[PDB]
Amino acid sequence: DFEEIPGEYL
Amino acid sequence: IVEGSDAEIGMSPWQVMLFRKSPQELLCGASLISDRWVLTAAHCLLYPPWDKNFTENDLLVRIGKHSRTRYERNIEKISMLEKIYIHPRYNWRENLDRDIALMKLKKPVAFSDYIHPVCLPDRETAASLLQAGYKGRVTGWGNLKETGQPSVLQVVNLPIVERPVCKDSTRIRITDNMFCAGYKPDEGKRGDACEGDSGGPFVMKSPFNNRWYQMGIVSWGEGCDRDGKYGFYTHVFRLKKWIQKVIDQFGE
Amino acid sequence: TFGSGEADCGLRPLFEKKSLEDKTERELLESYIDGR
Ligand SMILES: CC1=C[C@@H](C(=O)NC[C@H]2CC[C@H](C(=N)N)CC2)n2c(=O)n(CC(c3ccccc3)c3ccccc3)c(=O)n2C1
Ligand code: NA
Repeated sequence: DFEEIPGEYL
Repeated sequence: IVEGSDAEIGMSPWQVMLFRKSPQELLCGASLISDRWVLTAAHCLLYPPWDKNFTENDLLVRIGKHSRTRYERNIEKISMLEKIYIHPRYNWRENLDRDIALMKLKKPVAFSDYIHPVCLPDRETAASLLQAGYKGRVTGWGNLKETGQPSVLQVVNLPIVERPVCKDSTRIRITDNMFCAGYKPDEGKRGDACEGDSGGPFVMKSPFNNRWYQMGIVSWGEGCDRDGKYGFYTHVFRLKKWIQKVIDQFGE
Repeated sequence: TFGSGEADCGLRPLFEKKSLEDKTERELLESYIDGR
């Protein structure tokens, strides 16, 4: 439901 | 937050989203007491009964946030937990006595219009403040109704309730490390924290130095906004000693 | 951090620091029986 986050974070 | 209001921009700068990487969902509220330390509810991290046991990996920390759902592109900053510290005598088996945990970010967070920490109380702050009747404020991205979801970070000011009331409201064994909050039904005013509110702060603004202090940590309760029912909060003051212990042990 | 926090602790850039009041602050102040 959550919008996607900068992969740099994962 | 049940029967609350949308936050204003910059209204709650210490607020944090406990974010689970995968799946990608908020796990709780939390607070920045420093540029390297976040304070949550021990139950946001460990809860055997429910097969909960977050390891640092499972988590990211989101600060600067207002909107629940969206990545707040140039406003928020996302951190990675470096270390987690659960209160050694946190009681998951019973009443969630000492529901408190610390998370030290993998790197210093930068202060801003949207990111700035809350004070932790001194013995005399707590004295003058945590008195039944005195209002405090809760925030979250949690359930809007016991049984929607907010688009924006939510706020609600609630009166601290006299100990006895706390006690005669439940069957659960309350401790000194606990305080409850809300209106009485007499009171005909509503508002509760709710699911996904755990870990957020119960802050009050000192009228002496007119600084904002985190009085409480959203813990537990029965239902959300139920008459003759109160929200229970960890007593920060009560755990402050535990708190400098770890920060001046392995901290910022 | 701790001991009544960090330092600039609890002064919000957007209210306190510019001396703007949020819409319900009053509420609280009026409960510690009215502020400073
Ligand atoms: C990890 C959990 C945390 C927490 C939670 O939902 N916390 C999130 C919410 C809870 C409701 C809130 C509220 N209305 N203010 C605020 C924040 N908690 C509870 O409150 N209960 C329900 C509760 C309860 C059970 C029987 C009678 C009264 C209340 C409870 C409290 C302490 C020990 C066990 C169960 C429970 O089973 N847990 C498990
Ligand atoms: Na109520």
